[PDB]
Amino acid sequence: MAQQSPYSAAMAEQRHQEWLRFVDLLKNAYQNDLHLPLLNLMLTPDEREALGTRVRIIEELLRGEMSQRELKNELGAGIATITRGSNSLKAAPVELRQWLEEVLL
Amino acid sequence: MAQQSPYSAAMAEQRHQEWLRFVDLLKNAYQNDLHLPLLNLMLTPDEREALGTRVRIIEELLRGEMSQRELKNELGAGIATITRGSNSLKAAPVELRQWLEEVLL
Ligand SMILES: N[C@@H](Cc1c[nH]c2ccccc12)C(=O)O
Ligand SMILES: N[C@@H](Cc1c[nH]c2ccccc12)C(=O)O
Repeated sequence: MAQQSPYSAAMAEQRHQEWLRFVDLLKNAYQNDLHLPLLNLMLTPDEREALGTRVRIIEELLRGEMSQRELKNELGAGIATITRGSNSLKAAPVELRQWLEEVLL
Repeated sequence: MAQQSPYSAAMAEQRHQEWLRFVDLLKNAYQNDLHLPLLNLMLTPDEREALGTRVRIIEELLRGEMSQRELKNELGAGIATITRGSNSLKAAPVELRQWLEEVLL
């Protein structure tokens, strides 16, 4: 039920091997301190700049998404911590509660 | 005499640091076996295929340029080796040369 032509299946295998040979070539380049000249040969100046900005875009997305979780958690905890104090205050004995009211001036 | 605006000089430094941060990020990704997913995040499918084909293009250029040097060298050596044999044959003594002609039947 695969339903794929031998031509398309051979091209997909070709692109897969060509991609795997590049990442392996780049890996050995880092191990030989040749990554910088290889990237200058493999990439255009506009593609190198695009990659540099995309890292910053990922950084701003992660920082933006994490900062929205922190305000979501701090606002929720600020409400959850009030309810914990309310329940604990209801459970306190009268001798403590009435003494707190006398220090409630 | 540099004659460059502070705006352009700051942007060139920004692109340089962004590019250096990417290659450093990719280096640590190879050391952490995270290169394959990082490249899938940083590159589009069309850009990954372009890089895979460019490696093959470099391979065919190097193989093509080297094969042209080998035929250039083999044709030149084939001429240089005939002249060496001609000179060495002129320098040979008569007793050898005349004996070679008697085995020249
Ligand atoms: N004894 C309280 C302590 C506490 C938690 N959150 C609070 C907020 C206000 C006052 C007290 C608390 C408790 O177990 O939950
Ligand atoms: N004695 C010859 C050997 C040699 C080199 N090339 C040759 C070609 C043909 C015959 C002999 C040779 C030399 O020193 O050069």
